[PDB]
Amino acid sequence: QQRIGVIGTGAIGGFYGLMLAHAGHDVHFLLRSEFEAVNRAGLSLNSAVHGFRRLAPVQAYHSAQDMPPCDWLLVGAKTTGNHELAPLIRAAAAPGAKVLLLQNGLGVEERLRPLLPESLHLLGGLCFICVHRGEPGVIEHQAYGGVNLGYHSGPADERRRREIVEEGAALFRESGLESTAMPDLEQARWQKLVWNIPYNGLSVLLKSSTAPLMANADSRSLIEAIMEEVIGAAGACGFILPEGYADQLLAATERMPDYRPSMYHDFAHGRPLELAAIYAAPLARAAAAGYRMPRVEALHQALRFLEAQP
Amino acid sequence: QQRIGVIGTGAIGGFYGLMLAHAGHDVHFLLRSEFEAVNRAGLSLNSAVHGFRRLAPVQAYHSAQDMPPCDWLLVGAKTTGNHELAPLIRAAAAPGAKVLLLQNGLGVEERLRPLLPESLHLLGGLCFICVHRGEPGVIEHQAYGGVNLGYHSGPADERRRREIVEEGAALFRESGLESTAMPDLEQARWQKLVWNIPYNGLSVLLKSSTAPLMANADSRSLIEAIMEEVIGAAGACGFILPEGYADQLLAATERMPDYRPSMYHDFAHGRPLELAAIYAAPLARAAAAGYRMPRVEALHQALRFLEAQP
Ligand SMILES: NC(=O)C1=CN([C@@H]2O[C@H](COP(=O)(O)OP(=O)(O)OC[C@H]3O[C@@H](n4cnc5c(N)ncnc54)[C@H](OP(=O)(O)O)[C@@H]3O)[C@@H](O)[C@H]2O)C=CC1
Ligand SMILES: NC(=O)C1=CN([C@@H]2O[C@H](COP(=O)(O)OP(=O)(O)OC[C@H]3O[C@@H](n4cnc5c(N)ncnc54)[C@H](OP(=O)(O)O)[C@@H]3O)[C@@H](O)[C@H]2O)C=CC1
Repeated sequence: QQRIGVIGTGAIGGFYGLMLAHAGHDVHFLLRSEFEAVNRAGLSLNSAVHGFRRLAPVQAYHSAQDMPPCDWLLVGAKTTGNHELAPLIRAAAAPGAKVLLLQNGLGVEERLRPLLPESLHLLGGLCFICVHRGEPGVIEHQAYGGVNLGYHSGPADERRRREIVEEGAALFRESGLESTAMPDLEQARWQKLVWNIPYNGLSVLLKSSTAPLMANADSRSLIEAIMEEVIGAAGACGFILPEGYADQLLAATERMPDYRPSMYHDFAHGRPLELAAIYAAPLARAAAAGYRMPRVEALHQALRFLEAQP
Repeated sequence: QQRIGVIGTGAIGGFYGLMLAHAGHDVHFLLRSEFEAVNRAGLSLNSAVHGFRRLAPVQAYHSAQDMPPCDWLLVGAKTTGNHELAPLIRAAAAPGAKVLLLQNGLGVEERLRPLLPESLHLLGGLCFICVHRGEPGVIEHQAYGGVNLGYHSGPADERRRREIVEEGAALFRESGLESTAMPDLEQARWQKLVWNIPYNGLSVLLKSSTAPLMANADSRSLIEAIMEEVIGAAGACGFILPEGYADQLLAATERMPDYRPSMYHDFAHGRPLELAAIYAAPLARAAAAGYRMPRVEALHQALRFLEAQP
């Protein structure tokens, strides 16, 4: 039994902490705005995959300093707050703890590493899941749920790194989730950008969920074009992605239920968009490699304009 | 004294017909939805350039067949209706009349020519003007007003074509407007696309007038990038545009008052956008020349998506 801490208990943190808790793990949740309702009424899950689940009472905390030392810390905050998140991770971390970022974007682990003791293992958890927060304390899970883990940095040698990635994957596997050990976390993060770059921004820019974006031929063509820019940028930075990856990803999105990306909810609620990790970072990597992404560049500009307007 | 007919009496047709009428010309206005208010109360102009002007009574018509034969026909409809407009132009045209399209876009004259008798002179009038309709019968003119004329097709040889272009320019010059005879109408239309392609679409896509688009650094950079695509496409199709044209156009737009492009009003009022002439036509010309315009292509796709959404 690992002791798990969830740092940022939103849609992602709530889902994975609840799943792990349901599987017999000792899970401790750090909450912010919704601490009162969850501490009181608990956490509940509507899921088309796993059915209804409820955790009550919850081991809930409003301050990381109150949390006991945890062996695995699942970071479910958005990447926008990661700098301010580091002191909270450090406080809840047992010695040699594993820090696992359940976060989208590129360069996420690298930008956090200077704020974590080198004695902590820092891993990335790429989650392929359609989930959002409903009413407070209620998690709305529409599809998928798998987590692909990769190792960024920490005191482990290569052999130990693979063992630790497998330990994390086993945690999620024991809970009834799909989990995969990745050999190359950066490659995996580039792969995931092919979906998140078009769908997250375009859902805000065109105020639309996934199904209308796929059903209209102009947005569908635009999504495919953006995917090829991300695929081309990844290759230019030394990360070749599979043949016909765009067609595959587009097909999976057709099969997907009508879904509002996380960025859609952020703009709806006036929360800052994860532009830095999802757009700014791969655009910077692309320019360093001499590869231009005109549609992605323009999307990022449009989203920045939208965030500045009254 | 030329007899002038205005076919489509909106912001552009109202302005130029009124200006010409104020200068002593015999002007006859074809109106549609606003015929009742203008036939009754007349046409009035608030202008920061020319001050207030009013034409009352107006020679107003709801049917082109009622109009007398006109020597010059000023077409102020949007380009979306040009196919349906041709029988109206033919009816109001005196023998050998001059048809002058006060319309944005590319290939406008070419697409109309098959529907006009070869005995009519078909010219393009590129209007550089900030104008929109206010209340019915009221024209809101914020800045500029100049018209650059070019000859597309008709029974005139080169010498005669230049003479006729100069005759048109003189009409507007006599009315107190800036007017220029252009040697190459297609070149002039490509030039004008450099402004209309970014500003018309982006004002709809980002729901913004010109001043916020210029004041935000991300949209300003995006506008400049789009301009270079249009400039590059024009060159690829054999129409070299001047050095530093983008910087000049951007500077003029800074000097410009806060302006909502015509396309902004169209989307606000549920009217179809002039996508075919402003985006589809130059994109097709570019692809024929082997030159891709990724930002313009994506903007057109986004605007088409927006027009299809409920
Ligand atoms: N298929 C995919 O690609 C998916 C990936 N994601 C990604 O996962 C990450 C999180 O997404 P998501 O769960 O949907 O976002 P949410 O807003 O739903 O949850 C984020 C949680 O982190 C909390 N948080 C931030 N800072 C703190 C802090 N100091 N202390 C306590 N709590 C904090 C927030 O609290 P508070 O509510 O008070 O603000 C919030 O509850 C993102 O990077 C997202 O892109 C998300 C969904 C699907
Ligand atoms: N600086 C620039 O680039 C500028 C250029 N333009 C361009 O000029 C052209 C017209 O623009 P604008 O005046 O602003 O648009 P408006 O909508 O204001 O006016 C168009 C007029 O044409 C009328 N119309 C269309 N079909 C008919 C018909 N069968 N019979 C009678 N009337 C008809 C419309 O009548 P109804 O009202 O009933 O629909 C309308 O009054 C466009 O191509 C536009 O892009 C416009 C402004 C600035």
